[PDB]
Amino acid sequence: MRECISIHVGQAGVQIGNACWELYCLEHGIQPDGQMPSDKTIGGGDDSFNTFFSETGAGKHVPRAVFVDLEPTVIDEVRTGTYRQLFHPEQLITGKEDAANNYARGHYTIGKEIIDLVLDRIRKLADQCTGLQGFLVFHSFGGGTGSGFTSLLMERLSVDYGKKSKLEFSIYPAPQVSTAVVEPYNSILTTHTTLEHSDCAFMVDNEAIYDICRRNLDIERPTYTNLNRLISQIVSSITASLRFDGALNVDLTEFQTNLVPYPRIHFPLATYAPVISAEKAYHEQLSVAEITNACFEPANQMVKCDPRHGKYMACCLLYRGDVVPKDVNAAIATIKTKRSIQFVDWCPTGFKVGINYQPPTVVPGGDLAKVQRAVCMLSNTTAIAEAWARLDHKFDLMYAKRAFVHWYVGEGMEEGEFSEAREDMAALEKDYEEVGVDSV
Amino acid sequence: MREIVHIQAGQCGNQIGAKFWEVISDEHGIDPTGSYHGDSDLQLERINVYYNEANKYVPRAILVDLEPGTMDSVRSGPFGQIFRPDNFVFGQSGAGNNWAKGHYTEGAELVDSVLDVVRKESESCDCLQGFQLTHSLGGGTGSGMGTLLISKIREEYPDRIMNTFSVMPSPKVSDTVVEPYNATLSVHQLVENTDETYCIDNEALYDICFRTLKLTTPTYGDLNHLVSATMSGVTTCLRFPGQLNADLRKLAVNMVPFPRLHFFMPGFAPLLTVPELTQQMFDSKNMMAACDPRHGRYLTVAAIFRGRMSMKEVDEQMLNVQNKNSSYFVEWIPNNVKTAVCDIPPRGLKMSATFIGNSTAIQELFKRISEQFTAMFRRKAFLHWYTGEGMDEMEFTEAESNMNDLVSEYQQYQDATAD
Amino acid sequence: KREHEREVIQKAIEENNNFIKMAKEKLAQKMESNKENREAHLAAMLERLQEKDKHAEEVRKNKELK
Ligand SMILES: Nc1nc2c(ncn2[C@@H]2O[C@H](COP(=O)(O)OP(=O)(O)OP(=O)(O)O)[C@@H](O)[C@H]2O)c(=O)[nH]1
Ligand SMILES: Nc1nc2c(ncn2[C@@H]2O[C@H](COP(=O)(O)OP(=O)(O)OP(=O)(O)O)[C@@H](O)[C@H]2O)c(=O)[nH]1
Ligand SMILES: [Ca+2]
Ligand SMILES: [Mg+2]
Ligand SMILES: [Mg+2]
Repeated sequence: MRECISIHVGQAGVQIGNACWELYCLEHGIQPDGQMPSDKTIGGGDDSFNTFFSETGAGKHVPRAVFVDLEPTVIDEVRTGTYRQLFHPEQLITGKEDAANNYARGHYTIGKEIIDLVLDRIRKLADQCTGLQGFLVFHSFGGGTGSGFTSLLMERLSVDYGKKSKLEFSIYPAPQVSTAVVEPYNSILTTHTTLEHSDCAFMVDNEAIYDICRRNLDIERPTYTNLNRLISQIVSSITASLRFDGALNVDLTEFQTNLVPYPRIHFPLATYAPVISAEKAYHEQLSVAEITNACFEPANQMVKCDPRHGKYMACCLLYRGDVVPKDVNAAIATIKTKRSIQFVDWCPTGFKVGINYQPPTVVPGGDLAKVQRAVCMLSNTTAIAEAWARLDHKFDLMYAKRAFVHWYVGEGMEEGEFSEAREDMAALEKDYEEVGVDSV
Repeated sequence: MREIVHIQAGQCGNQIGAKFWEVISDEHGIDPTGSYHGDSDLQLERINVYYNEANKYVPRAILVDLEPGTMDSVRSGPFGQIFRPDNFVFGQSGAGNNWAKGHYTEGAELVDSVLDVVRKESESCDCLQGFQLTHSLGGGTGSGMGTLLISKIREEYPDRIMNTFSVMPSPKVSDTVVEPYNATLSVHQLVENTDETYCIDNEALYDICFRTLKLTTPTYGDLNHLVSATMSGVTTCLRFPGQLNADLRKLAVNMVPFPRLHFFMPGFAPLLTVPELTQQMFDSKNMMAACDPRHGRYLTVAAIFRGRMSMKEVDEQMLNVQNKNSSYFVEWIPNNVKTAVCDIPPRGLKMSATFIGNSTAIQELFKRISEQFTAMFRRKAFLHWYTGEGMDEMEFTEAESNMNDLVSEYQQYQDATAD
Repeated sequence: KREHEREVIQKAIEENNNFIKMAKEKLAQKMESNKENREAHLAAMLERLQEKDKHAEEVRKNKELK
């Protein structure tokens, strides 16, 4: 049981999936041909890694995964790459014609011709499950496919699987690695359309990931590969709850309970540590206390926000490796003294902690140093709303002059969709503010 | 792959188109016979965009003219026989630098045979992105027949992208007095029926030949080498593995805030250091239009950097151009300058920079033509050549009106603020 | 109490079903209004081009009289 189907949508989604599944295979000892010499249960089993990896009686372990792009390339590389044998051909669906950075194309014009096929592939994967939990959906905010087709997929998945859990890993747009000028439009559009159909989304801000890669890993001009391996680390920390076991492991679903106070406040802020280079790591061991503190340093955050300008409604800490409860506890205290973690008046102010002893893996030849322990913190700060504000403001600058709007109306959309989406985001900003005010 | 269909119409059109096929055939390692003979695999990865495969390669090009001269010239010359012989479509009459003739009378005869070849190429495509047309706006075949083709093709492929390199006329380079008329007529068509027009102004090419390349007596070849350099530049991100603006459509989406204002200003350097490349590129003395960008405001900009250099330097210099002259970039389109890098440089150079601008200074160019048009029209001069083919002043009146409107719109947005 | 328990689980089933249903509706409305809108636009474009054609025939006829 407890299976998770991962869907990777558009370029960012597919390439991040490339990163994640390679990382996973390293973490579980699965070779590029699906063979897992450690597994003795052949063609199946109920092991923890089975939540992400079905098995063939020929002994191949296969990602419970679907890659979907409206355009042949990227995915094609997966088909012709080091891991071409991990996937089976029908898990990699491609189109002919991308969405030209236009959510109206992804959501309607071009996406409608591939959605039923994607849903059939997903169903093929679902029927292979004995007790499916839900979906991990990986996509960019800014892409034509990543925004429009993703929101279409989400609506249809809510129809075909009901209230099954849907979790997002969303690439939030940052000019440094941008590709379209209309990415604010696509972002607001897709957020408004998905808001109702997602239980938990992790926003990863490309600007934050760019900055960390540059300052902590010393990379002149980081690449999508640099970014994606850092990101895959964070994803692995978040999914390690479900892929491994242990007496100190806690299921993300438990954190979810504590991370989503109200259905709409479902955007948690993530912070990862340690991100260092081998050069540095050499002869420098980081202590639990070290990594933990880092988690509270705004620079190691996945989204650019000032948590201090907001209140907390949850703080979950997911550790990995040589971490023991005592050490953690101390750290937490020390921090609580040296730091100010203000909380809303209606939320308990404790920290939920989990430990998987399985130590972190690095991609060989990568830029990250292999480390003895690490932590990913997951918090619910009203502060994340800053990232909405930025987007909203940019959207407004353009929408007031109707700039580029024609490209969307010409694909079927109405100016009304724009205003409704925008109004929804306005609501979302008001909501966050509200939950952060104290009570009677 | 994602296939483009290329069309050459008229003298100027077939000249700049033939140069373009020489230049990018060299870049892609295709000898004059259609055989690949290059080192990198990056030359054949997206070669499907501009070439059909037959182990040989044949430009997906359609050559069109109302006179047999320039097209014979082409069949005869360098890379003359890389073109599918079927794809030469030509009349004998000529068009007499007459817009009415290319658009209404002589061109109408030839247009269906052109569209025939167009179908043959389009229906042999996996996914046709759109069409690219080269032509001048000052003669008759290119100007009038080309715009007629633009309409015909839209009728048959209303969901594809229309793209043109349109040469704007300049007294200092020709003499045909009617050129303003012809231009104003096709600008009219282009406003309505293309998604993106690179405005190659002969005036600027002249000036850059004269007062920069210091060529006292420039020939049409001197201009056309600037042109083929620009065309390679603005097609790089479409012909070579890459991301930013790789499709004609994404280009349209990232560059056309409003559907009419789709008239772009190209620039190229070297006519060095990332700084030198960048500053040369943004100077007017490197613009292929005639307008000074310091007179209006960049709505959108895309830069392409070709060669081996530091991307760190490229990003620093690009942000330096903006942050420094942040006055010439509108504040209601955030992050409107995008940059791409391709490792393969053009021939002869080791580093190069091409630049595409939706700038409101392009109003200057249209304004110039408008003036020249009104001079003659205020005395109905040379109108007989046109009226006689069946046209009515209303048409001229409409076309002049539409272009004045275009200018007025470029000014409005230039004078727009956010708050 | 047993009846209350039956009512609560009934409420849960009904509410999920209503969710799936309202989703299905909203999405069908959207897809259909998009298709109507896009078709309308292309129709008007092709019709503009048709009026362009009719005016070209007008021009040719006006000359074959001069
Ligand atoms: N972090 C990260 N961001 C990426 C990656 N790939 C693309 N992006 C970002 O994604 C945004 C663009 O979305 P894409 O994923 O490229 O677009 P798409 O889903 O293919 O949509 P279309 O091409 O229009 O069909 C830009 O802001 C890029 O910065 C990636 O591999 N890693
Ligand atoms: N830049 C550039 N301009 C050219 C070239 N050849 C012609 N022109 C310009 O083209 C304009 C006239 O267009 P033509 O190509 O001669 O017209 P056409 O399409 O052949 O029409 P017809 O003369 O009737 O056959 C003039 O304003 C010239 O300045 C060229 O090779 N390069
Ligand atoms: Ca097993
Ligand atoms: Mg893409
Ligand atoms: Mg001539």
